[PDB]
Amino acid sequence: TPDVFISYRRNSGSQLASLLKVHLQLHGFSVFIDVEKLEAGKFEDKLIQSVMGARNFVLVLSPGALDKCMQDHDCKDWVHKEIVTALSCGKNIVPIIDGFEWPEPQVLPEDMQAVLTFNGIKWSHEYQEATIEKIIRFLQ
Ligand SMILES: Nc1ncnc2c1ncn2[C@@H]1O[C@H](COP(=O)(O)OP(=O)(O)OC[C@H]2O[C@@H]([n+]3ccc4c(I)cccc4c3)[C@H](O)[C@@H]2O)[C@@H](O)[C@H]1O
Repeated sequence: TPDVFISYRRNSGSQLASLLKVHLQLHGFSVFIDVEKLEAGKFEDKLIQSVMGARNFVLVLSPGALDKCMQDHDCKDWVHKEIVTALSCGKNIVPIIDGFEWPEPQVLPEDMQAVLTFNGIKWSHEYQEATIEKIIRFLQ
């Protein structure tokens, strides 16, 4: 079962999410990203189970990636759902910052405000190898 779950906003972070997957697999990690490992069945159950199964939760914070979480108090947004699962389960959450603006916590639903308290890694286009090396040091 995967060591690492990658959560991302499809319309803005898909390329970086894919790049992270490639690098982490090259360094020996088993990685869940939906387009490679989400298979048949009711995707709500399968996605939550896949977050639960992975020790590490890598969150791709592209610009505006949490915008659709705002006021989503019924937890219908999928990045919101994945984050709440990771927080509840006490996962090793590793945010990756790629143009993300740090919001005031009160714009987010209470059940995910804690995601902002985890130390995030800045994605450097100029120093990608060093960024990847730092991500690997953060993983368990
Ligand atoms: N039965 C169906 N089969 C195939 N495609 C269906 C569908 N029903 C609806 N769509 C299509 O999917 C789109 C909504 O997905 P997107 O808007 O792009 O997602 P987001 O960027 O918000 O979230 C991305 C984050 O949530 C996770 N994720 C993974 C899989 C998901 C699936 I599968 C459906 C919906 C959300 C998902 C979210 C993923 O692991 C990542 O971390 C709609 O427009 C439909 O065209």
